[PDB]
Order: sequence, then C-alpha cells, then structure tokens
Amino acid sequence: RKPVSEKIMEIKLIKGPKGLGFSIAGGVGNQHIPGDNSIYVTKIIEGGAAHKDGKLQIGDKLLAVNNVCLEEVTHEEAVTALKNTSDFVYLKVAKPT
Amino acid sequence: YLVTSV
Repeated sequence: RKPVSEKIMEIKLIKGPKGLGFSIAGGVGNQHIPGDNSIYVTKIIEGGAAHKDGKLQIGDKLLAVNNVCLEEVTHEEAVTALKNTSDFVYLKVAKPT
Repeated sequence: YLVTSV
C-alpha cells in the first residue's frame, strides 16, 4: 500500500554466439510474482552479452524490446518479440529503487 | 511456469 519507485533505463545489447545471455520469466497467465504480470529478468549468464555490458540485473522488469511494448503481455508474446531481433537489441527496463 | 533463455 506504500509507493513503489522504479528507475526506467534503456540498455543496448549486442548478441554474442550464445545470444543476449539472460532469461525471462513472467507475463499474463505466467506470473513470476503473484499479482504481477510483468516480464522479469531471472538469470544472467556469466560471460554473456548482458553480463559483459553490466547494466542488466536479475530482478529488472523488461518493459520493451525495440519498439515492442511488453507491459501486460503473455510470456509467449515477450518471447516472440525477443526472437524477432537482429544482432543489436534495445531493451527498456525498470530497476528497483 | 514458463522460463525462456535468450
């Protein structure tokens, strides 16, 4: 019932041989946290693109991929967005604060 | 339930 603040940040990632180097959970019908439909980052691979860049963190909400908004979408819709990317990907995330 | 690595 108290206010919850987030910091909104854009992160540009360049894929490596193993892709972006993180995992997502969440989505409408696939809640990562009860009552929350957000897409969440849940894993970051050591040595991967997200790791080396150093901005993305476990616990971050994934708000968008490129021009595709991921607020209140299904896990499948989030995956579809991430699948349809080139070697350069712009993520919009919300970090706890 | 569903988790995806990318």
